[PDB]
Amino acid sequence: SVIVYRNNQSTLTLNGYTFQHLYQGAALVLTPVNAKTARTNSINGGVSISGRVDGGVHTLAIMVQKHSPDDKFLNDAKNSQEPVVFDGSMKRAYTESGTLKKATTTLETGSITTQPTKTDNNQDPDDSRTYVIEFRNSVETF
Amino acid sequence: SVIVYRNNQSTLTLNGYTFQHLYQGAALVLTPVNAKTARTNSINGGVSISGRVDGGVHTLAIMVQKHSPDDKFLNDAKNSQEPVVFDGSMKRAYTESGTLKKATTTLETGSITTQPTKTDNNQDPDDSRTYVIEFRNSVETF
Amino acid sequence: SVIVYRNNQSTLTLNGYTFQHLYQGAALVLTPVNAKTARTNSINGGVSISGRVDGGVHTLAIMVQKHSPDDKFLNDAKNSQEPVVFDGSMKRAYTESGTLKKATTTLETGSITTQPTKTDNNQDPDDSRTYVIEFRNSVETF
Amino acid sequence: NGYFKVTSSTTGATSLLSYLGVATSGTDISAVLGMNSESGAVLTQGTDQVVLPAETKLEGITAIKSEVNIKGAMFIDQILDADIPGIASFAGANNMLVYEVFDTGYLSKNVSNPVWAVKLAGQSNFRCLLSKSGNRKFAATYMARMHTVLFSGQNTAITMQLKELSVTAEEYTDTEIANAKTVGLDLLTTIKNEQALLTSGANDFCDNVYNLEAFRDEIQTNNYNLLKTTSTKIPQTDPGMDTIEDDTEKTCEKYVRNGVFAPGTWTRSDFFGDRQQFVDAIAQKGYYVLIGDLADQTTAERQSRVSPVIQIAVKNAGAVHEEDIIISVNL
Amino acid sequence: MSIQVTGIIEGPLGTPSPGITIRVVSKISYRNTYRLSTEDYVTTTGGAYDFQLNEGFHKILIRYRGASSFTKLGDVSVSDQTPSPITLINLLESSSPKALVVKLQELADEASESAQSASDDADQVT
Amino acid sequence: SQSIINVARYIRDLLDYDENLIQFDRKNTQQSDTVTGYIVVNGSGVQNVLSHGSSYDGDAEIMEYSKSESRLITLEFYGSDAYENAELFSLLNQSQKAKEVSRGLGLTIYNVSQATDVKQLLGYQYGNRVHVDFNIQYCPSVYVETLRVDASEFEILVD
Amino acid sequence: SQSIINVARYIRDLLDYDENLIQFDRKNTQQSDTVTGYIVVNGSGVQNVLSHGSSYDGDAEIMEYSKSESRLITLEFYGSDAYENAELFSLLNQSQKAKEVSRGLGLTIYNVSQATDVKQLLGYQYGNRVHVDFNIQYCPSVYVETLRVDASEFEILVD
Repeated sequence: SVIVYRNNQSTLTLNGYTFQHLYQGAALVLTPVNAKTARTNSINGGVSISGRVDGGVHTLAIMVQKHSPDDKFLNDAKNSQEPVVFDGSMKRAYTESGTLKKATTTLETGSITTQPTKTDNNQDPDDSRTYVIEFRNSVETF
Repeated sequence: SVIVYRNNQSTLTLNGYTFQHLYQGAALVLTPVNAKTARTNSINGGVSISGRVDGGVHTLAIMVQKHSPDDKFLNDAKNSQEPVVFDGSMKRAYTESGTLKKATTTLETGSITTQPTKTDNNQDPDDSRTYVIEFRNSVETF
Repeated sequence: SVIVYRNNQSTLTLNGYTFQHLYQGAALVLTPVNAKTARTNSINGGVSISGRVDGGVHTLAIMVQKHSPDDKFLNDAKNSQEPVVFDGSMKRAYTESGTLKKATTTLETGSITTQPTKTDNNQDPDDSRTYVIEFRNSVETF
Repeated sequence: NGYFKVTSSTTGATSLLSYLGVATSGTDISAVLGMNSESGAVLTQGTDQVVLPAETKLEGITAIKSEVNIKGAMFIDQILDADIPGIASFAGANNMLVYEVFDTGYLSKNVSNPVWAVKLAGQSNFRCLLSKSGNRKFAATYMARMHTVLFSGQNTAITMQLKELSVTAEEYTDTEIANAKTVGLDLLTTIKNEQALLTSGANDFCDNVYNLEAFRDEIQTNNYNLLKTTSTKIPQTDPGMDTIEDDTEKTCEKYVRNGVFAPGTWTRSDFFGDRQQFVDAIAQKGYYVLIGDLADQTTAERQSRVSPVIQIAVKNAGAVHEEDIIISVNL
Repeated sequence: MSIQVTGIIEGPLGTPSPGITIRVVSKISYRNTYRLSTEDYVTTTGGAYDFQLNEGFHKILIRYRGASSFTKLGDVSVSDQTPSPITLINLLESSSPKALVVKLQELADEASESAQSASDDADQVT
Repeated sequence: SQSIINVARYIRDLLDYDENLIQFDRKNTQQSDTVTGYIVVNGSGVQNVLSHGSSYDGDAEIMEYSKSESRLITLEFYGSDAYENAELFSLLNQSQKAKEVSRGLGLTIYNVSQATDVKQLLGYQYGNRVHVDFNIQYCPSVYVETLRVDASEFEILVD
Repeated sequence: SQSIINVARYIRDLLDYDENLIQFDRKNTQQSDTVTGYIVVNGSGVQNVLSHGSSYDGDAEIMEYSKSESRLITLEFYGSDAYENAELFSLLNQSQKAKEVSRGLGLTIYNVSQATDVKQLLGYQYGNRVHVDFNIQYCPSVYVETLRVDASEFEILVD
């Protein structure tokens, strides 16, 4: 249908801190690690539907500037003595036809799960710190 | 945010010896071998956060000139009777907006873990000795 | 650092026989099959460094002319009743700044481990006999 | 306790004006002592004579919240009826609870009965309790039983139907049990020879009002400390407005993951934003936060440095209080 | 001192509309590059403008209320030497050149006043 | 904006080299006296962005829109001493002198990537001309007077 | 249709920039007085579709054929102040001002992708000209008076 967004990228904020230095070129990405329901399927038109406990478990890959307030926050999170839970939201504003709706996706208790692969070059500039915060519930609503 | 670095590449030094013949074209690279925290996730909004013991374990791939003081140091390290521990730091200087900050990453007890794949050609010049010193703690701070 | 080699390719000799028909285009290549030291890493800043027994085990891939004195030597080695041990050296001459140094790499008891994949074409000429002599100790010194 | 008290021997209309000054005849201690004129220091000059404040009213409770920020209040004495609407309005405005007891005399649906007046007025924060003895202590064990909740654990929102209390129950007959149920009072009575506290729904449920009140205060405080102590003041950037929306959304999460609100259909008709998203979020997330757009706010109040008016909508989690079941015998 | 530019909007600026609006964006070099500070001024009847102006780099825009967008009147560099009671059309003619770097060398006067302050601070000890 | 002029500054006082002998790029400027070894900071390479930061300040309350980016600026040396001013640059780029003089030039400086002695067809004659490549990375910024939020009044509702 | 004019609107009152100084594209329009820094919304880039929606309305019964698509519209700034009007745009594109003024312009706005100072061969002279790239995504629509179905009579059969 007809649709247009404000807010170029999904504005994002974890722990009441908003990410504002996002590496241009598809920084955020949400990946469902698992299915939403596994099934066992028996003879003659019979199946069994069971929503797994890993339903919303989503990994969020974030790309941030090599040394930025956003990378400072994520790094201080990474180096904490006790791994810091992450709660927050990814959301966009968008006007459906004329009506203004907001598409939000909560992000429950999550944590670091892959450190950035810290690469420094000389040929070419590279400021690409990619964290992956993988939560358990990522419910989009709209 | 606004940011500019002095020190083209992250100036690096292991065992009080500084690497100064770095193969141009992304010589250094830090890779996190493991996660920062594994979790088990149970029903109805419940997870368990546990930072692994392999948290900072980072492999550092170094590319150096085929026969250089840097490769001499790394090689003499490689051929020692007793494998030589590596301690040191990777760091960059950088001015945030006007203020001059230094981004440092310590490298604790580490060692050789993949010898360079010694390749010699005739078609084309190749002076590419890639060592991989993989430490256990690699804490970036800034 | 400043460096220049005599001896285009690493002049090589096994069993007192020198390889002189080297397929142009990166004939020799030394690959470390294993690490130099494996480690077990426990809590709270503790690791254990252990240099493996497979330290220097290096495979040397040689590319030689399809039917050459070098391939004759390697083949007669391959077809012996008793597999023939290989001992020798790979080394280069090179002048560091003005001083003339020699970079040598011994090759201890080794043997055939992958026969050449004998390919004969009609479209295109192919004289590419690639042997792989994999030794146990390959110590570079300089 | 780290404070240095200096008090003249004379009492009444004697002034210690000086903030320790400086003597030209030595090296001062005043500056390092921290009681200089420039240095912040309280200096309560001696009053003239003994003062006789007139007897205030129980409405003077305004002072207490003025200085302590309590949330559940009492009174040793019984609150006289004429003051009941006043203190009820105070409870509604100053965002706290006030537990009060009454004897059986106030058991009616009459307007003259103050408690029924509270019910019809919607003064839901003025909780009314029953004690034939007029046991004022019954308020204590009541106040001490409702407020035990942490608002951070998994499931902690408690009702008070049938909760152990610390005062002897009394004896009632059926008719005033029902009357108390239908006029908002609460009863501490005997069931199977046991302490049994029963709440009512005429006035809003104790669980409901207490949960809502803690919720509103917690939203206010999370929004406040997001905004003045976080040391990174949040803008009117649309990202920043989204931040301020997420703060309250996160608190609402804390509460649905608490036991106060649960997802479900929305019974009411009034709403905001649009029916579809409203009911969808409530049926799924149990809450819905929609913040006014920066556009809809005039420049006049933008320079006032106040965000748009956020609208949050919640649905209580149902609490079982009754169970009715019917059993037949197939032989 | 800070200047006060005034006049009657005439000529290429347009007809003296009694509602015309102007906008000055000042480029105040704040910390790293600069900060742009906007300010919109309106006009009294007869197309009359009268307003003070700080010193520095100002970009002036013109437009009419209810119009669709501004018109680039242009840049200007108000320095400590421009006349105070001047019209806007006249000032627009004294646009900013790239003498600013030579202007930076007015720090010689500041250096001198610092030197004199040091001298007339040092001497009194006797 | 200022980036190319900045790298021109850096090359100005890394080689201890003259003002009037560094011209910028594909502007209009006459190259008289071929032997007068010029240096030009060719910026024709596409500059590509990397990120768009957005910071905010509280007390002296304004905010800060930044844009990190990089461009493959090439350097063309001319003149009879082109080769030297190529090599002697292509090698001092990563010394003390450079890394110490590019203090406030809000502009990183990467290693020289490649060189070429591509000359120029000066009409039946060949004038010395050498290109050296190096990615340069910088980040322009602007500051905007927005304003913060001091509080937030609001109302709730429930079924 | 309206998309290019819309992005022209957005650039009109993001830079607080003039009507008559924004011309569209490869139309016919004379660029007199090179220093008068123009901006042109080059739409020559191929616009590619993404989806073809089809919605239907019940009471005021008509339906709604939509077509989401995107185009790499480039912006060419001219004039002596080309560089600034490039950078100052290339950096305010993602501020409050932009993201707040593009209210009803039924047109998303992505980040500026890359820039270039490719000038134009103005006949033995070089006039300042800078391109900045950014994908733009929008969705044209049309409404058609179809009509619903109120019932459906029908018959069945069996062996």
